[PDB]
Amino acid sequence: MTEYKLVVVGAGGVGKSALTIQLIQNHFVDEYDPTIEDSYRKQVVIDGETCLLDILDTAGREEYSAMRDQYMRTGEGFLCVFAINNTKSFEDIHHYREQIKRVKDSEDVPMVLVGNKCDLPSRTVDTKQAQDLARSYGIPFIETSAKTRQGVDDAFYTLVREIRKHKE
Amino acid sequence: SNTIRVFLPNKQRTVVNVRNGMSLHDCLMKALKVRGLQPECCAVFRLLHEHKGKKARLDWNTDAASLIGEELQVDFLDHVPLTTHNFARKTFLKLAFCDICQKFLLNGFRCQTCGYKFHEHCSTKVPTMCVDWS
Ligand SMILES: Nc1nc2c(ncn2[C@@H]2O[C@H](COP(=O)(O)OP(=O)(O)NP(=O)(O)O)[C@@H](O)[C@H]2O)c(=O)[nH]1
Ligand SMILES: [Mg+2]
Ligand SMILES: [Zn+2]
Ligand SMILES: [Zn+2]
Ligand SMILES: [Zn+2]
Repeated sequence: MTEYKLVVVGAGGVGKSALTIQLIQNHFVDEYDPTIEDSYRKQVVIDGETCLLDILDTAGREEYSAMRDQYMRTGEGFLCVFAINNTKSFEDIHHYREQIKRVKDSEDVPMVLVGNKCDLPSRTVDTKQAQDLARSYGIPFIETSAKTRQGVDDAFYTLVREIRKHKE
Repeated sequence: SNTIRVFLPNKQRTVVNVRNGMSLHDCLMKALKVRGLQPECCAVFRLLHEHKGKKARLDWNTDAASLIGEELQVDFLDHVPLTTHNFARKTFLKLAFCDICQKFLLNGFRCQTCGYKFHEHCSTKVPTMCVDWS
């Protein structure tokens, strides 16, 4: 059974944990609980193959910018998350994307751009802007809501397919 | 800084902030439940980096601040009927229903231990831990 080491990165409060827990436990927490370090394992079927997802939820607080480099190295695929509500967190995806590429010494890095908090009505980031940023990186883009579970499966399923394709 | 790193069952881990007064149980209940682990099916250990033994058991209500800067491990109690699922391709000739979404299930997957039957697009909704009293 193939294991897949996934890492969820992004600004604090964009929904990395809400997304992951919606994946692992089918529940939705609407509370504030800034993460420091959280690792999850769960089995998932993808294109017929049962595989093992090992997900690391990272801290978006910049108070933890030092443990970042080490976990980015071991990780095989990355979910770069931003909230459609926060423009800063959208522009900061670049900061995270360059930080990952330094430790992986390549640009064929398995990555998926994720737009969370799609339920809310105050959408400051347009689909087209995000598709443009994804085409700019040559990676997929996927809109999600941890509240309603929209595209939560799709986001992780697509990261795994990126790993398999890059694995060749 | 006032944190504890806790290794968890099935090779998972967490770092928790220790608010003053909390027990290890109060610090760890969510991280265990959010992984589908019942805290009642678990013990918390202090890892001993200098011993014949790898770890010594602690009381769950032990005050957590008493262990800031140690490395803790949570393990399943002896022989608890929890395990990891064992999935298999299965095709259902007879009408079957998905245990997750109750729609018809034609071409899916089943655990070979507990029997959960599901659609691929429902697999993330299968509970993390396989329960077995067989
Ligand atoms: N309405 C709505 N709220 C969401 C959504 N996703 C996350 N939230 C809310 O956003 C807040 C923080 O989410 P959280 O998952 O903790 O984000 P994070 O990116 O893991 N934060 P941190 O980096 O500090 O650990 C919580 O109030 C949570 O309920 C979503 O899709 N919709
Ligand atoms: Mg978090
Ligand atoms: Zn910046
Ligand atoms: Zn099972
Ligand atoms: Zn189903």
